[PDB]
Parts: sequence; structure tokens; C-alpha cells
Amino acid sequence: KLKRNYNRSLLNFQAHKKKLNELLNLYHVANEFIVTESQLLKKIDKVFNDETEEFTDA
Amino acid sequence: TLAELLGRSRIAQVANNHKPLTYTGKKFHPTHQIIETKPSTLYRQEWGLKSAIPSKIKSRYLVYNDLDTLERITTFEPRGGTQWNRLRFQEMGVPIVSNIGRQNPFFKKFNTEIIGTGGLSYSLPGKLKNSPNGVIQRTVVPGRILNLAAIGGFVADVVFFQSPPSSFNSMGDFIRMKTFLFEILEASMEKNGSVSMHARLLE
Amino acid sequence: EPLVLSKGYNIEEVDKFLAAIESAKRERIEKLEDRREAILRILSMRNSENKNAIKMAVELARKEFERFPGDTGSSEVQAACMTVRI
Amino acid sequence: MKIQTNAVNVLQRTSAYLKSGLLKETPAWYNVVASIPPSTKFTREPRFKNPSNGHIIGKLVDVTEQPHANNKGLYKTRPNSSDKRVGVKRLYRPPKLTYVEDRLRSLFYKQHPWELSRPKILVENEIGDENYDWSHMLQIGRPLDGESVIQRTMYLIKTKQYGDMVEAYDHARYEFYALRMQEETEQQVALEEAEMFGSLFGVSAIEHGIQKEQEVLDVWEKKVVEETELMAA
Amino acid sequence: MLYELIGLVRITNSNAPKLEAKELSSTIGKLIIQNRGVVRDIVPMGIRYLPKIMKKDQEKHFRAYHFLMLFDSSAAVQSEILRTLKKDPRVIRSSIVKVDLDKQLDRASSLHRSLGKKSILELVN
Amino acid sequence: QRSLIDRIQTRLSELLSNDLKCDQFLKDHGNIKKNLLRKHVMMDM
Amino acid sequence: DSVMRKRKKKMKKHKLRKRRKREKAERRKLSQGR
Amino acid sequence: SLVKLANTCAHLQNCSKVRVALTSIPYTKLQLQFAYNLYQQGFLSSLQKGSTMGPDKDFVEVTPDNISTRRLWVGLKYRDNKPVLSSCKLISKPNSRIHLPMEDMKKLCSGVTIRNIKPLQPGELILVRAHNNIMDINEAISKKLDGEVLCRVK
RNA sequence: AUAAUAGUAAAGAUGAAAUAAUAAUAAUAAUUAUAAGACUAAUAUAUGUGAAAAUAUUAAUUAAAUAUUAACUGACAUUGAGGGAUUAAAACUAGAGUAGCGAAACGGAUUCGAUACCCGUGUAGUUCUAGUAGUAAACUAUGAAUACAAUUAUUUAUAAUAUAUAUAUAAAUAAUAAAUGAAAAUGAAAGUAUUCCACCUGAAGAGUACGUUAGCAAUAAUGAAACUCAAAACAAUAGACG
Ligand SMILES: [Mg+2]
Ligand SMILES: [Mg+2]
Ligand SMILES: [Mg+2]
Ligand SMILES: [Mg+2]
Ligand SMILES: [Mg+2]
Ligand SMILES: [Mg+2]
Ligand SMILES: [Mg+2]
Ligand SMILES: [Mg+2]
Ligand SMILES: [Mg+2]
Ligand SMILES: [Mg+2]
Ligand SMILES: [Mg+2]
Ligand SMILES: [Mg+2]
Ligand SMILES: [Mg+2]
Ligand SMILES: [Mg+2]
Ligand SMILES: [Mg+2]
Ligand SMILES: [Mg+2]
Ligand SMILES: [Mg+2]
Repeated sequence: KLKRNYNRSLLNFQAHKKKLNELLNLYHVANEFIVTESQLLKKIDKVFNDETEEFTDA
Repeated sequence: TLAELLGRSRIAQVANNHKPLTYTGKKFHPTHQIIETKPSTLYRQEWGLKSAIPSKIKSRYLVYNDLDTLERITTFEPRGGTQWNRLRFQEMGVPIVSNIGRQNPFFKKFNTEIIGTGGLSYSLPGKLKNSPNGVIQRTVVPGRILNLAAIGGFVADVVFFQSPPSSFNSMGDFIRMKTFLFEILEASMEKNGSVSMHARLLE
Repeated sequence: EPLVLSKGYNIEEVDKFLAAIESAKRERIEKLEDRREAILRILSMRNSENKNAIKMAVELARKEFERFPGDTGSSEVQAACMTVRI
Repeated sequence: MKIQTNAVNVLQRTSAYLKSGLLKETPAWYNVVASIPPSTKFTREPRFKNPSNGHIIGKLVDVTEQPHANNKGLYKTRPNSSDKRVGVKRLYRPPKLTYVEDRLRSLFYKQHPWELSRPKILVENEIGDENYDWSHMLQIGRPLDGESVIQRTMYLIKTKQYGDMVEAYDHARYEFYALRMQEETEQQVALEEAEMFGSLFGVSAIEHGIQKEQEVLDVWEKKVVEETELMAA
Repeated sequence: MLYELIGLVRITNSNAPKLEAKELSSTIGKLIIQNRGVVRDIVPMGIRYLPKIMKKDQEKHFRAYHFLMLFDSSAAVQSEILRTLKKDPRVIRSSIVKVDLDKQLDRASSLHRSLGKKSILELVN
Repeated sequence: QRSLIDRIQTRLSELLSNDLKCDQFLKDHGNIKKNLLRKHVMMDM
Repeated sequence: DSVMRKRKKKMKKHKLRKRRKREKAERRKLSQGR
Repeated sequence: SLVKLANTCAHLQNCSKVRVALTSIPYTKLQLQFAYNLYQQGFLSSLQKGSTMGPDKDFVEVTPDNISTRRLWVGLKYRDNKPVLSSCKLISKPNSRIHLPMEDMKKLCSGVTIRNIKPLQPGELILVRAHNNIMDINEAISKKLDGEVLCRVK
């Protein structure tokens, strides 16, 4: 029974750890992500006004 | 036990492979273990394989993949050209040395890459070869120009003082017919296991 | 409910985790708040699929009915799990 | 193919004939076949050991026999799916014979491609007669090859001079190399000697090769000219 | 829910082609953010010629400016974004398509994944 | 929990290994014999 | 049923259909009001 | 159970047909008893407990940890190009289970068709369950046990 | 289909021909430009997926779906009369829609005749929305479930191996052994066994009549008897024939 309880709990813990890691990764990323208007405008300027790194293949 | 004997025995000794017997790509070294018979054993069609081999084969050497297949025939090819290339190379007597400044691998988890040469030459570079006429400085070998030159079972890069027009331009793409002499300078060996010879055309 | 999250997350726990990360970074504001908001939006129920919501409901039902924490096949809990799907 | 009753029950069928009087005289084979009976028991017999390895076929590792935690730290408390399936076909299908030496052989010829070009006679001489002490590589009846190396490696492993397999293999390889170099030097010097003392070789190997190429080229040329003519027309 | 977008915008002005595209990107991004959404990346693509002379209502187009917007939203929000795209006269072809987050959370655009970079972390680094 | 699981098993294995030791351990405490040993181990941990 | 055997059945079915077509007005008369 | 018994009989027949030597059976009490009865009459060469993978060399006690993977290995028997255990037809089928008194069993033994059973044959063995113990029908008669006529091997 | 452009006498059709909303009112072909419906080239193997009908242009939404592990439940299962739901094509009732195709009808051929096969106009119909109805060679002409039995080759997925090798599993597909079978052949079932349901008992008459129920209807289900024969049917064989 004890062994079975451990097995049940260990997997859950691992899953929790994975979820936390994923969250951490998302947080690390999220400086690039946009919510506000000003950030969106800045992103647009970076993309369009620079005239650099247009994804076109050759 | 029987199992131990089987593991020891001469068919177990031939390391298995399912590489093509017909490979039209670039051949830099032997693909398959060459297998010879004696003349007596050939006469009664026995090669030391699972089955008898067809009486049509009169060559003593061959190469194989499968002892027996679903088609009820051993997958073989009656040819052992690779031994003759090695023997030609030995005759030429140009010792293979690594052009890169490195120690000779034969002196002192697993690495599948080719340890120095593949074993076509265990010759050492420091020797001279005397004869009645004297000590041979320049190794004279006959070869054929293709367009590169075929020199004793190896293709080799070639150089000369002046490009001779009389021999070349008379027969532009039948240069393979006429055998020319060559002075082999040195033989280097690359990572892929290709022997990169370098010759010089003599006239 | 308003600050409920998908993907087996909990909003209180997420905030605490973010705070811990911040503390670790300091050891080794507006922007940080914006990032946190973005994360919440990503992990919110209302932006996620219905499937996640159903899964959450099933989990809740299981928690309610389980005659002990380990059991998930309890005839009653099975029935409860069926009900949410139904 | 059904199990034939009538190939092995020959003496019984003849004994009946003899009893009847259909046969007046007994065959020559009759007494002999009576003395030495056929098998007549055409069974599928199960096998419990792989002979090459010495692995056990029949047994099943239990839950109680695996007390400690698994990879990914989970304790086995139940039989898995495969532990419930009735593995009878494994007892009957003949075992795939595996050897440690096969891997070494494969490695050697990868490392030494041109060792494949050394021709190999597979027609065995008396396997019982041989008696090789693998203290050294050079055995008498056997030639020098990758096999001899591998045998040396195995001997080293057995004796525990080199506890590790890889080190033993390397050592065997290094023993081989020196011998090969010596062999190479022997032939060259013998050739030199022959040249010095007025020996005459009519056809050298390279000359032979050139001659062989020449015939093929001649065959090609006539054909190629015909093909060019065809193309023109 | 991470939805990728591909809009092929109009380019009326010869000298300054990207302006209409930029405006479109602004507007749709604004919509997304007003509506609980989170635009992750706005990958530009080149002024690429169309395969055929593609035509909107009472117009014709042979060249267009292409871009990907890789945003999060609800399903209803996305559907409505799609509708607005369909409605507007300054886009030729529009296409929203889902990016599945059952396994991962960080997922780059389709182009970036094809190149090699699975997550946006890889792109950043 | 994992450490607890380990300790019970390792002790039991040790008990199984040594027969003379096992009887002495049982006396100190106070198939059937094996079960009793296991129970004692559980009580200890 | 082989095809040959089926053909008798088919023929029967056709005849029945024909009979029904013939006796449409009669059937109608019989059906209504009784 | 009786369905199980029928399945094992069918399996035995199949194995006799193709000439396998050593055959697995499910590990139950009734099944074990049946196998033991066959062994004693002389239809099986061997009978031994074991895993799902093979027969066991040493003793292994059967518990909830093992029970699902446990199995009853059984050696089959052949002589002069003919299998010993030719047939394994059962009599009491799951749907029409038949229970004879001692008199009926005696009659069966002495060549009388009863309840549509062909009476038992020269080299045959009718097994009989009586208070959860499988016996020969002759043995049951001797002991005087009114029992379920289980099955029939030849 | 309509319109414009320029352009010239045939065009379209067929076995060969004609009739026609064809063409000297300027067509057909060509190039443009509008509109309208309905269909979905390759990939494709219906591989696969679906209970079966079905199901291959793209996207989104919601639903359902595989395997292996971990834990839990503790025989809760199988089959299933009656019953229930879904059920191609045609058909029907409404309201839209109607390009192409196309029962019928009319016309031209063909033919001794031609209520046909071919050609031309082409209405119902085919399309959508809401329903009715519950049948098809609705077929694998093979009800569902479980246990079991000898090989090989193909793929597919799973695990280990020291990511690309040779291995162990399953799953399907294709050849078979045995076994079964009237044979054709079936081949993990048409084999060995167990369980449950449906159904058959000579051919005609007949899935007809009468009756009942259901339907807007066409019809669907249910389903007799008299009368009359020693017939009637299947697998395979050898011919003759095309
Ligand atoms: Mg029939
Ligand atoms: Mg079905
Ligand atoms: Mg298609
Ligand atoms: Mg059912
Ligand atoms: Mg269809
Ligand atoms: Mg219809
Ligand atoms: Mg209508
Ligand atoms: Mg018509
Ligand atoms: Mg309906
Ligand atoms: Mg009908
Ligand atoms: Mg029907
Ligand atoms: Mg169909
Ligand atoms: Mg057969
Ligand atoms: Mg049968
Ligand atoms: Mg077949
Ligand atoms: Mg009636
Ligand atoms: Mg009817």
C-alpha cells in the first residue's frame, strides 16, 4: 500500500515540477510577448521601420 | 559446447554485412570480405558456405552477403579485385604517411573510424630500395590518363612541366588506350579512407 | 470563475512562483506586471479550450466523491466522472 | 505437410503381410529394422537455455524478485501487460545465437577496411585437431588476421590481465600491427634479394593489371565507335 | 489558445509598400489586446508576388506583402478577428490556424519551427 | 517515504541473508518467522 | 440465388408492379368510403 | 468453472493435433485437479506449476503478487506416431449441466446410453465432479458419489 | 449564359448523317469582362476513420477516438426476444435554387419495324433548408463475444539497444501447414471449443391474397391457403460454342 501511495504521489509531483518549469520558461520568454499598446507599437516599429530580417526564401 | 565451436568457426569469423554487392557510387576501400577457395575445392563446387556454388563460376575468389536467402540462392559476386589493388599498391612501394603532423596510429568507448590506413599498407616510410642498377630514387609506374590518371588500381592526381600536345590532342578522349609512365611523389590518406596519390607524367 | 487557470495551474501558486523567481533574480516593475498579466491571459480558462474546463470539472467531481485520496475507480466516483461528460 | 504414418511403420505393414501369407519370404531389411526401431515421435520439443549466451528462456522475473525502485523511481507492485501474456512461442522457436566476438569482428573490419581484401578460405580443416594457446597471436595452422586479434582479446578478458574489454582489444590490435609490419618487410626484402641475385619475374602485378585493363579498353573502343556511328545515323 | 495568422495585405503605393500592412498589423494587434489576447510575435515576410492574379471585390492583385501574427486569444475572439480580416478591403488572403498547446506552452511560428527553432526561447538565444 | 520504503526492504534482505542473526533479532524483539520479522521491521520504522 | 434464378423473381416483381399500375383506379375506388 | 475447463480441453486437443510436447493451462483448482487426474490415468507425461512464460524449476509460493501471471504446465504424450490424448470432449456443458446418481453412472459404465451420453469406451476416461473433487467415474461408483459428469478423454 | 473586341464562312454532331435557342441579324475558334449555380485534379491506397449507411479542396469551433505506464474499482461481464436509434439511391410535402446532367415528352437518325441502343431540345429530378419514409447485390452474399493452434514475407506502432543499428513485442495485409469442407476454397476462420441471439426445412403458387398496424403518398412491415409437379438447387468435370 505504502509503495502504491508513493508511486501515485511521485508521478503527480513530477508533473507539478514540469508545469512549474514550463511556467518559468514562459515567464523568461514573456518580455517579447505583448499586452499593452505601446509595446505593440514598438514591436511594429522593429518589424517594419528597420527594413531588416523580412522572412523571404532563396 | 557446439555453440562455442560455431562462434569460433570460419563462417562466424566473416563479419556480417548487408551492403550492396553492386555499388555504383564512389569506392574508396573494400566493402566485403574476399573469400577464396583452393582449386580442388572449386572443382567439387565447395566454398565453405551453406550450399554448393554454381559450376558456372570458375574464379577461385568471391564476395557474399547471405549464406541463403528466401530466393533459395546465396547472394554473391564472383570477384576479388580489392586484393589485387592492395598488391599493386605494395609493388609500387610508396609508403602512406599522414600529411598532417600526427603520430603513426599503429604505435603507442570504441572508435569506428579508420585507424590510420585501413591495412592496405603496413610499410614504414624510412626505407630505400636497392637494385642491380642502383638505389631507386624515383618510383617508375605505368598508368593511363583519363582526360587524373589510373595508376595500378588507384586513380591519382597528376602534374607535369609542360602539357604534351602530340600525345593528348591526337586522341583527345582515347587517352586511356596509351599507357604512360609515371613518377609517384607521395601517398596521403584522408578521413574518408580514400588514398590520395600524386603522380608526375614522364616522357 | 474570474481568475481560474487551465493546464492544472492555480492562480495563488503562480503569483508565489513569480515572486520567488523575482527574488532569485534580485539575489543573482511595470514590465514585470505586464509579463505576469500576459502569462495569466495565456493560462486563463476563458482563452483556453472547453476540454480543459471539462477536465477541471471531472477532477473536482473526483475530489468530492473519492472515499479516500488514492481511489479513482470507486463506482460512485466513476458515476460522477460520467455525469460531467454527459 | 501432414505427419506421414507410412514411412516409419514399414516393418508392421510387412509383418502383417507375412502373417497373412501375401509375403512368402521375408525381406533382407526386416530383422534389421526390427532390431533398430525408427523414432516415430515427431514432436515440437521446448528449449530452456540459449546455448550461445546461456540466458534462461523459461523463467519470469516476479514483483517480489524486483523489490527496489525502477528507472524513473517507481516501485513495481503489479504484473505488467507482458507478464500476463502466455509466452509459450519463446520456448519453442529456436534461439538467436549471439556472441560478444561478432561485435568485435564488426568493429575491426570497420577500423581496417583493407583487411577485407585479404582472402579468406572458409573450407574448414579438422576443427577438433587444433590447439591454440592465445597467450600469443601467431598460431601455426591459423593465419594472421582480425580473428586472431579477437581470440587474443577474449583470452585477455578471460585471464583478467586487462579487466576491461576495450583495453584488451587495443592490446591485441597493437600486437597484430607489429606482426603485419614484419610480414610487410619480409616480402619487400625477399623481392630485393631476388632482384639482386638475378631472379627474373616475367609479369609483375601492376604489369598484369595494365594488360587486363588493355583488353577491356580495346573491347570498349570498337563498341564505342559503333555507338558513335549509330548516333550519327 | 495560440492561433497563428497569415495575412497577404494589399500594396497600392509603389514607393512605400509596407504602410498598409503595418496599419493592418497595428489594428488587429490592438483588437487582440483589447480582447483578453496576447500577440507573441509579428513575423514579417517579403513583398512576394502572388502565384496568380488574385482578385478581391472590384479589384485585382499580382503582388502583396505577407506576414505572420502569432497570437493567443479565445476561440470566439479569433473567429471574429478572422471575420474582420475577411471584411476589410486591404487584405487579399487571410488564414488563421491553430497551434496546439497540449504538450508545450512556448511554441514559435510555423516558419521558425520549419527552420529548426521549436520554442521562441531558441529564437531569442 | 522513499527512504522509509528502502530501509524496511534493506533490513529484511539482511535478515534473510543471515540465519543465526535472524533468530537473535527475533529473541531481542520478543514463513511465519519471516512475517514476524517483517512486522518487527515495520514497527521499528 | 444465381442470376438465372433471380431473373424469375425479377420477372414476378415486374408483373406485380404492372398489376398494381393497372389496378390503381380500381384500388382507389375500393379504398375511399368503405 | 466449466467454460474454462472446455477451453483447456480444446487447447489440449489443438496441441495434440500439431504435436507440441509441453503446454500451458490456466492455474485454478478445478483445472489443476483435472490435470492431476489425467496424469494419474496416464494421458500427461508431466504436470507442474509455473509462470506465464514457462514451467518453474524451484518452488515459488503463489500470492496476489503472482496469481495473475501463474500457470499450469503440462507435458503431452505420444507413442508409435499417435498421440495418447486424442480427445477432450466435455459432457456437462455450461448450458446443459448434467448430474447423475450412482445408478446412472454404473449404467453408463456398463454400456447404456443415458441422458444422451454415449456410454464410456474401452480406453476412455469419464471424469466426475463430486463435492468439488474430480474423480474417475469408476472411482465415484466405488465410493458411491452422486456427481456431475464433467468430461471425457480418449 | 450575357456583353465587347477584332476577325471570316461555315460551325456543331456522328459509325455516317441530319434535327435543333447554330450561323451572312456575322457564328464557331480566339481574347477580354460580368454573373450563376453545382462539383472538388493530383496526393489516393477508401490506406485509414466510422455501428453500419458512409467518409478524400482549406480553415476554425464543439464532440468522440490510440498505445504504454501509475493508481483505483472488485466480475460491475457476454449475448440480447420485445424495444430504441441511425440507415445509400429513388420517391414524397413544404420554401428557396436550378449552371451542368437528365427519367418523361417531342423531334432527328438507325432499322423490315425501333414505343430502343446514337444525336438534339430538354420537364420532374439531381442542390440547399425543414421534414416523411425505413428499404438496396444495405455484400465479406460470412451475426456478436471469449479461449486456443504450425510457418513465412511485408508494412505500421511500441519498448529496449550502443540519434541508426540489429533485437524483442503487438496490429494489420499477403502467401500457406494443419484442420475443415459437396468442392470452389476458408486459414487465425469456413479450424479446435464454449456462450448468446437471428434464421432455414422440396419446387411452383408467394413475400402473392386476405387481415392488421404505420405512412401525405408511393409503399413498409406482418403473412397464409387451395391448386400442380418429382422435381428443384450448388461445387466441380469434359466437351461444344462465342
Ligand atoms: Mg442462399
Ligand atoms: Mg459490424
Ligand atoms: Mg481527389
Ligand atoms: Mg449488445
Ligand atoms: Mg455512394
Ligand atoms: Mg431525394
Ligand atoms: Mg421539391
Ligand atoms: Mg436524350
Ligand atoms: Mg427518421
Ligand atoms: Mg422493397
Ligand atoms: Mg432486405
Ligand atoms: Mg454500400
Ligand atoms: Mg491441406
Ligand atoms: Mg466443423
Ligand atoms: Mg487464401
Ligand atoms: Mg388472413
Ligand atoms: Mg408489403
